[PDB]
Amino acid sequence: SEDSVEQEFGGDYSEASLEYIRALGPKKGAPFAEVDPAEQAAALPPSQAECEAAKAVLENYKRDIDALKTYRPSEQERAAIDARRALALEATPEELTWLKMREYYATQRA
Amino acid sequence: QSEHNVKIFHNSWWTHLNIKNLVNNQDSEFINSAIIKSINNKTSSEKETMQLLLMSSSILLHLCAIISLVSISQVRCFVKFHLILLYKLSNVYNAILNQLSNKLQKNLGFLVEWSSDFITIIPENVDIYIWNVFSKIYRTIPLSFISTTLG
Amino acid sequence: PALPARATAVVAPLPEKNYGSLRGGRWPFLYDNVYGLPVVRQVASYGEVLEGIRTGRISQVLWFQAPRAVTASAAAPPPGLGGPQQPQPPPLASPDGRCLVRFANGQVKQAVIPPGEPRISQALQQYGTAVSYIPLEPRYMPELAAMRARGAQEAVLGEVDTGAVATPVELPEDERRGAAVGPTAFEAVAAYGSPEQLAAALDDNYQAAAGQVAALLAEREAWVA
Amino acid sequence: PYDADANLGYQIVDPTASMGENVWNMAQVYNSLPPELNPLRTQHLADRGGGNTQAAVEAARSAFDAQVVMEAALLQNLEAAAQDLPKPHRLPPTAGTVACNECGGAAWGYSFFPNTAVMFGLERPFWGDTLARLSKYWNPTQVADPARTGQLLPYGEGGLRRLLALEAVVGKAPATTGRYRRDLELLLAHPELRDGALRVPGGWGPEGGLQTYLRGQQEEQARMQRRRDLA
Amino acid sequence: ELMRSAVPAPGEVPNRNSRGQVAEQVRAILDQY
Amino acid sequence: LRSRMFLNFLTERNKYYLNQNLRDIKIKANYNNFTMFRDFWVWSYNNTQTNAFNQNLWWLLP
Amino acid sequence: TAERFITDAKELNATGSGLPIIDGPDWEEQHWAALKAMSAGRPVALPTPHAKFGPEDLQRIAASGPRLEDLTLEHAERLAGPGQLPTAPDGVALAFRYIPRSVLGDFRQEVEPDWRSLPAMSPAELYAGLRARNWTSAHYDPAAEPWRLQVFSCDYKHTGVTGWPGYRVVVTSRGGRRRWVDLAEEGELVQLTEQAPPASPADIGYSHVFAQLYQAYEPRYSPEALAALYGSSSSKGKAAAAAAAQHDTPALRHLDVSYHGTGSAVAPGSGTAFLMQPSWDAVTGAIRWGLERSGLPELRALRDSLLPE
Amino acid sequence: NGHLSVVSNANLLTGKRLNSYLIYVNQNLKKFIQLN
Amino acid sequence: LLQHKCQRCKGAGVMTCPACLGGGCRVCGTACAWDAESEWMERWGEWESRLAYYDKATGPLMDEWY
Amino acid sequence: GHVARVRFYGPEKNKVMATTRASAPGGERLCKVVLPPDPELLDHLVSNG
Amino acid sequence: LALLTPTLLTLTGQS
Amino acid sequence: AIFWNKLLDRVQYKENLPQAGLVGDMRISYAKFLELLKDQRVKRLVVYGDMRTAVVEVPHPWSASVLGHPATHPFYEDSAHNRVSMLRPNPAAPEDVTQWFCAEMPEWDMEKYRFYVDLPGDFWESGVLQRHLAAQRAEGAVWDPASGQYILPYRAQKKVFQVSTEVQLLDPQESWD
Amino acid sequence: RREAIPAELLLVKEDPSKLPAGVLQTREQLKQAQRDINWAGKREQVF
Ligand SMILES: [Zn+2]
Ligand SMILES: [Zn+2]
Repeated sequence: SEDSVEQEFGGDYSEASLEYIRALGPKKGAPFAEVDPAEQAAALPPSQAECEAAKAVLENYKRDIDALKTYRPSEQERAAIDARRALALEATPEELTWLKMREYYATQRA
Repeated sequence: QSEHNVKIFHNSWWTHLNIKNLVNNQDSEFINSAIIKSINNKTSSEKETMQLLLMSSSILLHLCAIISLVSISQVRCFVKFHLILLYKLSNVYNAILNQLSNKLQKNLGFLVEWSSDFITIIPENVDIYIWNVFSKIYRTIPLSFISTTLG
Repeated sequence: PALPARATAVVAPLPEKNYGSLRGGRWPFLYDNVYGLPVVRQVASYGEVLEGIRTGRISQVLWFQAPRAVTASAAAPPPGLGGPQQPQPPPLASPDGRCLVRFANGQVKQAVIPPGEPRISQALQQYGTAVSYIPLEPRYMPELAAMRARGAQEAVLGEVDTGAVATPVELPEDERRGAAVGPTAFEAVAAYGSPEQLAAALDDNYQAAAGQVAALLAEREAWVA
Repeated sequence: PYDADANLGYQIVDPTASMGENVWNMAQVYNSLPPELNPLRTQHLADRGGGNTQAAVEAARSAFDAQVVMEAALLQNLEAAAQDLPKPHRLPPTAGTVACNECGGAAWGYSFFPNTAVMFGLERPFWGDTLARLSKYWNPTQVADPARTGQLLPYGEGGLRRLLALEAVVGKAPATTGRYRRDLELLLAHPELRDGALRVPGGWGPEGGLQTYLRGQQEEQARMQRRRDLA
Repeated sequence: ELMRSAVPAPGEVPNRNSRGQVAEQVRAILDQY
Repeated sequence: LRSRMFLNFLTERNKYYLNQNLRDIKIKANYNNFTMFRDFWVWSYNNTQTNAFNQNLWWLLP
Repeated sequence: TAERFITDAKELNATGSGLPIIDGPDWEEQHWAALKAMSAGRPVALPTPHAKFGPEDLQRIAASGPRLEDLTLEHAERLAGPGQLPTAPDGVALAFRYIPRSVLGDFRQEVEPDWRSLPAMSPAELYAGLRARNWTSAHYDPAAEPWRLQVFSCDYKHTGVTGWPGYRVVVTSRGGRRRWVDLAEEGELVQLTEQAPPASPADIGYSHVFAQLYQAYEPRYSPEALAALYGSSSSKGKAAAAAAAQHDTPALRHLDVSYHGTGSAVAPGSGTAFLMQPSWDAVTGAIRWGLERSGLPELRALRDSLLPE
Repeated sequence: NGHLSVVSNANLLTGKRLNSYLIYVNQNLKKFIQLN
Repeated sequence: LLQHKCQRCKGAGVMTCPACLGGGCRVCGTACAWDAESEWMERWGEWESRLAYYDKATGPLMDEWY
Repeated sequence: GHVARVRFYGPEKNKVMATTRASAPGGERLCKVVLPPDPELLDHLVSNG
Repeated sequence: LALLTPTLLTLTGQS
Repeated sequence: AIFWNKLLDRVQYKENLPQAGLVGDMRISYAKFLELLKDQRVKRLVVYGDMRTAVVEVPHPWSASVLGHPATHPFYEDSAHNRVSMLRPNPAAPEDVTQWFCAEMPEWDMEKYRFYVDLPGDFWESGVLQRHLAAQRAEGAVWDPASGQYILPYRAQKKVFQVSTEVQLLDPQESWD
Repeated sequence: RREAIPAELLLVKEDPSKLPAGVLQTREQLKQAQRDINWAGKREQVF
């Protein structure tokens, strides 16, 4: 513990004036043109933890992005993409959202 | 029992404002019908008489009010002052804009009046103009009235 | 993904009916056009609903609703005084009084009842027949007006072009409305492309993420210094 | 407080000059607002963290001005109703009323026709007439008798089910004020809180009023008693 | 206590002062001399 | 007495929470002690208290 | 009326950032082009049922009628995505169920007659005729023919000429012939449970008429039910008597009442509404919009003058 | 008592909105996080 | 002289919802900002705090203390 | 029974001047009242003398 | 207007 | 004064509109006002000239009864300076403090909100105020012949937080505009 | 690829003679209703 008012005053007074003074507001803030601690606490950005954590996720991103660059599709999903692009050109937007509702009600019903 | 005092200060502070446009979020038709409906409904060509009576009474009331108002001397002072002000301001505007207008064509005191009587400073061709315009506006009232009433 | 039906025929419209409560009934199809749901064809009168309620043959009534324009709300100073915007006024009951009535034997009919009527109010209260309101559909709701405006403004499918396919493609997941029912740009470019497009695009979006985080940390160190 | 600017300035106004002077002094530098909403206090810091330090204070200034304008409007309406004039501001309905269908909710208007009842001073309805009207509206009559007509029940619905404790002494229990029950109990468990030396801020919930003082007292006595346990 | 009026009196209502009136009082007493 | 008054004002202002430096500029402003356009504006506003024309003055201050 | 939060990866997969919004003709115009092509005789596309029915459903719907369940769809709009905050590792969506307006077919309220060429009836006559078919009254008789009442309320009252106050009743009788009554001017305020003429037969306004319409629909019990609830010394005997009691409503043999609103043919903000009721705010805002479209690029002349500044 | 006025067909307000959708989903997710 | 009043509401402009005079009614208006009785002393606290600033009832004593 | 007289005055007679008996708090006073439309006041007035 | 006043006075409900 | 004090508020009638207990958008709704009226929380109703607008006066909950809550200013104190309280534990319904009986505080000692309300155009012919007046004025003292004594019944006393309503109507002719 | 549904599951089956007494509107009635809708359309503009 040992917070502000008993550091500045502390032995300045008995324990009675401790409570006496403690009951009149947190410190001094917006009602007094100041900048409160809680409102200023947002005016500080994150620390270097942000820095090298985001650098680490950047390195993981590079790792997996070159993993993607060395990727190539399979033969079955390739014919699947064939059929999917076929249906994509050979339908109307109405039937598009129709089968979209079909997919949604399929995932919902099970 | 105490005694109260007259308050001469920021008195009521809320009539200083015209806030109707803020409160009604901008950024009288059932009336003129219930009236005519009533006089049609309650009292062989009688409704037309009642309606003509109503319209004549209303127009006459407004005209009598205005004439009775301007029949007061100080109100004549008021209107005279406003007339000389508007005359001078129109003169300023006229000079400025006519001068800039023929420039674009190139491209392609107060007391002498305020202390004198009204008719000696105004010409007569002005009132003749007013009268001619009035006459030309209202010169078709008899024919319109006759045609309206007679089928 | 089976493509749905696509048929066409000539049909004769049904004879117009006037049940007293509503007129119409010239629809010879069991479903509707823009939606895919069954249209009702049996309507109820005033005394019919009143008696169904009094005898208990009706279980629950549902009303339609309306948007309730914001200017007609008294929960905050009016918009025009300049205060922060308020979320939304709750929606009103049906001004025209449409309602779907639900019977004890699974039948659902349509009727017209004005909300707040004298006799029905008392009957509903005395017999406790359930009452409820049918929420608004997203194409009419005012909070989804941007979504519907975009749905009528956007384009359906994106375009893939590597020089040999010209494939219509999905939209990114951050903007994809419906689902993944077609091909992704990833698959469309990797199976119908070359390592050229793969390398270029993935290099650029990776460096885009890198520059995102680099601007983050650069502004951090510009702040602290 | 004159230096913390928590109160209005030293000699911004005194009531013996001119309201003309007193305004100018008021609108010099944002003296028409308290500090907590003044943007001069916050114009120096606005960062990546929240983005609310300069936005969530403008979003409070706005509600402030809206409430002030609403007070002005309500007072104009009260002044128009102190006389018998029609109120100038037509506010939307509220939780017990609907809008008039005959008019739009606009309740009056100007018409170019002189409203003879105001000119001849016949506006208000002569108390006895209203008495007769209300007395004949609250006393309907039943001219038919259940003898011939086979109706022995009064009007309404569910009559058969319509006809199936200490309300005759103390009576009803008021259900609008349960939210204070707890507090009253505390006010009975600690009589010392009834002395004039204590002046609690006020409120009902655990985060307001008497419970704040109770929590402070109990936590501080336990805290410093455990402080006694260290030595 | 049965035949008491429950309407106190025109008299036994003590004064209570608004904010402007306490300001008037504080001025007229601070410069009483 | 001076103490009580301070405690009261302090708690009343500090009731705010129960839910650069400003003095630099709040000293620096033209206050009419109870430089050219101020007195004109004041005298015009005080000589136009009764009419509606006064309204146009309101849009001329900072 | 109860909604749901969605945190389920496989479910967010089928939706994403929120289901598409169906669009087309608004609920009151869907059946125009189809019906006109129908009567013209050209081949018109078939409607395709919703993607939630399947083979067994279409068999149930075309057999005995649709259920309430066959109409309630749902919608899901996705909130913050996968990498935002804990307890929502992939994202969350709002799911709410609802029925659309399109379920109602080409059904509309009764059309407004032409009140000029239609015979009229006095309101006192309607009051007497409603007292005739009101079994709670003293002037009831079981011989009167059934009456169909359609009560219209005007809707173009505030837009354009010819609006009217009050209500307009249209009475249809056995012969199939129609008359109308002009129940403007609510005559004298009476309570719903009021049985007395107003002592001046010119004082009949919709107050008395709606009093009679509310009284005519009172349920009539047989006196045996009354004896059962009355004489039985038992308590739950009286309860079972009041539960097993029946009734009859003569109003189902004499009256059928319908409420309608005479819809308008002018939009409250359209152009043909400005010619009928010219004003000053109208023209001001109109040329304001005009300059916003045409010469509000003076908002760019702002910057064009701020370059020489 | 009561009144029996009825319109023919309600005018759903169809015929800026970004703030509407914003505040909408913001309050929705605020409720979500405040659930548990 | 020219002011006329709607005769059905008598210039009120607003009629009663009887459904409430005796999850609720959905025809009659949006509840006002002060219907929440459990928010009364909080709003009053904020407002009296804001009003404490403008106050100059104790102006002379504060002035001579300064 | 602490008022002796009431006199309905005004062009529409909604205000009454009331005379307070000596048996009233504060002795005799003349007090003006504006009344609501209450159809029960006349009986209460007469049946108390 | 005094001739028309008994007719117009029904807009308030009075005599 | 007896003359002047009257005449002055005729000429200066706009200065006497309530400015103390009304702060911002201080409207209540007609249903909220009706609810407050039915359960006896309204101290003074002030119906205005046109009879279509009212200013409800509602005491602060702690300034309503004479409970010695440490939020009321110490108006009434003992010798040992402890505020007084007037509770009575409701022998019929104990165990619930909100159903206890207590005296009401003098009106000139209450802190009051002054809410605004628009009345509907059929407020007088619906009989809500008449029903309330009749309900609260139809109960008084009694004589008990069983125990031979005068008696103030329990249903004629104020529970905690309840006050007696005072309806006051203003005169439109008292304005002198 | 497509899927096929019978068209006889989507066309509703009705019975004109199995309807109540005056539910079906004759020729003169529909002509009157059409004239009335035209009048409702052009009335305000004519006036
Ligand atoms: Zn109205
Ligand atoms: Zn209600």
